[PDB]
Amino acid sequence: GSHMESKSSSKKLKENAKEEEGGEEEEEDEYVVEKVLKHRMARKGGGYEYLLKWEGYDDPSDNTWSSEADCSGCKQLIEAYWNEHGGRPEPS
Repeated sequence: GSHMESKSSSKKLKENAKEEEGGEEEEEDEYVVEKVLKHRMARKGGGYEYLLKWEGYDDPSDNTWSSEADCSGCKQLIEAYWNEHGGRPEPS
């Protein structure tokens, strides 16, 4: 009888990796807010909401909805949308 422990010789792995180094320039080609698409009130009772219309691209009512916070960035748009409607400015 033989009480041999194990019958293994050795164990070696590959672990081979190869990578290069580069870096090309990619044009941002980002979009910009052209004007408001639609207006919607916050059912939660927060503030006002307005959709952002991409210049050149006309999306449906499922466009991007921006919070009142965006008003500080696209104020001209928020007011413009109202001006086009024919509504007077807030009470003084």
